[PDB]
Amino acid sequence: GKQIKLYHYVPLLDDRNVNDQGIDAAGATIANGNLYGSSKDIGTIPSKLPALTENGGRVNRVGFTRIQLIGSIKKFGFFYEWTQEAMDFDTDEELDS
Amino acid sequence: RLDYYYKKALVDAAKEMYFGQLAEVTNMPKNMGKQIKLYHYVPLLDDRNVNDQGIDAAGATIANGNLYGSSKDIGTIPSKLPALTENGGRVNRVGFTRIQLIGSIKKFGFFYEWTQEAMDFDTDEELDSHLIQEAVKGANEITEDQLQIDLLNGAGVVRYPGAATSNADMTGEGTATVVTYEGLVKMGITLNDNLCPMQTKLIAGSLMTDTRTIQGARALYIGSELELQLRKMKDPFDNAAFIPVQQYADAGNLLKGEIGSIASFRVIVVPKMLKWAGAGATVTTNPGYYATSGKYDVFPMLCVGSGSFTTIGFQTDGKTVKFTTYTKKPGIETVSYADPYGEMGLTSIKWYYGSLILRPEWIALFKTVA
Amino acid sequence: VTYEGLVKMGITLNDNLCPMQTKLIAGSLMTDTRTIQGARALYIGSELELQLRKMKDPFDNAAFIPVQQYADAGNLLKGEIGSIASFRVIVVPKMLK
Amino acid sequence: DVDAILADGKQAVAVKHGGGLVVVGELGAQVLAAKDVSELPDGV
Amino acid sequence: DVDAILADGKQAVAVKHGGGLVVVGELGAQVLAAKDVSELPDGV
Repeated sequence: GKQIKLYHYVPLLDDRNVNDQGIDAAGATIANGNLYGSSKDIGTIPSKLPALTENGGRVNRVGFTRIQLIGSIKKFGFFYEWTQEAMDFDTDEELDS
Repeated sequence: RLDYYYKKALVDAAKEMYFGQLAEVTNMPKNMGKQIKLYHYVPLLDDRNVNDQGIDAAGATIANGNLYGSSKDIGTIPSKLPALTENGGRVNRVGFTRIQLIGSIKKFGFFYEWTQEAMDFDTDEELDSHLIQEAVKGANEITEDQLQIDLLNGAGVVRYPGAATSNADMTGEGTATVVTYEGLVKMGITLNDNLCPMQTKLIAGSLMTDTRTIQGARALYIGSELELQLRKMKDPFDNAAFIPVQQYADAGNLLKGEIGSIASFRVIVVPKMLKWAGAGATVTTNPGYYATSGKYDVFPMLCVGSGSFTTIGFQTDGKTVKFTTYTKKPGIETVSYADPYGEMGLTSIKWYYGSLILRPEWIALFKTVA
Repeated sequence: VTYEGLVKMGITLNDNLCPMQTKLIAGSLMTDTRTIQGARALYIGSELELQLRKMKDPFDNAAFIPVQQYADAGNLLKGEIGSIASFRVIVVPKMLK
Repeated sequence: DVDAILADGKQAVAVKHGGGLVVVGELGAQVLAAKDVSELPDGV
Repeated sequence: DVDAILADGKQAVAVKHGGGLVVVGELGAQVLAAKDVSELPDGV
């Protein structure tokens, strides 16, 4: 249908990876599913590291997202027209070429 | 139907590793505890040497067993020289000290889940491959920051541009505290006392037309943003200071991801370089500096030696870390009282990371630019 | 266009693009040649050729490198006039404005 | 952290059908284990 | 249906012995997580 749709998979640790499947190390449900974010700031990222313990369990859950890409195709054209009297009576005899 | 579904997907590439390759591992036994200790020894003359044994050569205790210490002052050394009379009764009574180094090992891990419906009735039939590729790649990514965060935190050599002394001091409001050519050479001079050896030999010079000769240097890891400032950096003679990499590519060997060299440093750009974002001063009238997140953003300049990163691997067989995965595919494998149908899956990645930072003479100089 | 302005493209674009199409040209045994770094073909209208020619580097030297100064050293792209920073300048007769 | 939960004394169970962990407190357990209006702790 | 529970922003805990499924609420869990009279909501 004149439309091409694509699927681009973002990295896990990108801020575009917004997903609800997020659990922190305390077992609660957090908002930011892409843990530790894309923020390259060491003032926050030590806190949001996936710190597990000896106990283990349902902690540090992560999700994954994907993005669509859509193209399009259009029509283009043109023409010209000539009369018989133009070619035969023209000075040049190779006008058609 | 309204559109054509192209199968091949656009997948982001994995950020190339830059820090994990420079670390050396120290095996930690299983049956015993979760800490490793070291006894670093200091020179007698070094000012770090403090000890009760300090009786003066001609007298009593003076609570200084390091003679003149590290004064290096000609007005002091002669007075504290161990002068001895003919009668050898008592003397300096030197002492010696050892330093205890402690290293900890922590635990980190992942997990994610998927239902059978998601895998079955999905537009793309390669969902499983994309998830595991994205999952393991991120584990590789996360491990890198674990190393880099510690290395940045632990560095004895921390020079501050201008008259600044702390992260809060840095600002771009007035005279922006930026890297100067004078500052970079002093960091090398401070590094020239010891520890960090000369990563690379000096370049003699190859037969060409434009090639220049550079001195022995040590790799300095830098974020991409600060590269421009290093480029347009005037030397004392108003000429260039950033020797481009191409001008010595023919002569010497090349380190991965190299941009150039300054004095005793070869510039290495790392795409994923953590920064002290929004840790400077309040940006009242920020003169177009990219360093702006609430406050000014401080960027680092790291120069790791060859004896300042001992990554401890618990059971890792000669590696900084191992990832331990566990896949429970939906079906009979996940049938229990919770779900007696098995419409759930699970994958978890666990790993163990720890560092030591022995001989902390790594160089970490800050900069607020762009 | 400014020299740092041009390289400000390079650093940002280095953080994502496709690699340096061309490699890093090394030194030749010639008597007038220069050395240029790995670049990505930059397309420019002929009207701006003079601007790049009389272009000043931050150290008040020539910024544009005439292509003949690395003709023997490496390989020349079609329509190449020269190289600036991490960009090999390609002129196009039909470039828009 | 989960150890802080255990060290405090509160137990924890696993939420299977969606969610992470809910943490059981002492009063809550007594509250949870109540049949009628005369079997829950005094406070509630 | 179980999907209606999650749509309500609600998590649910399975029961091993004789319950099958117990629905767990955020007010309830916050109530359920409590040492003493101090940690219960203003509503209680």
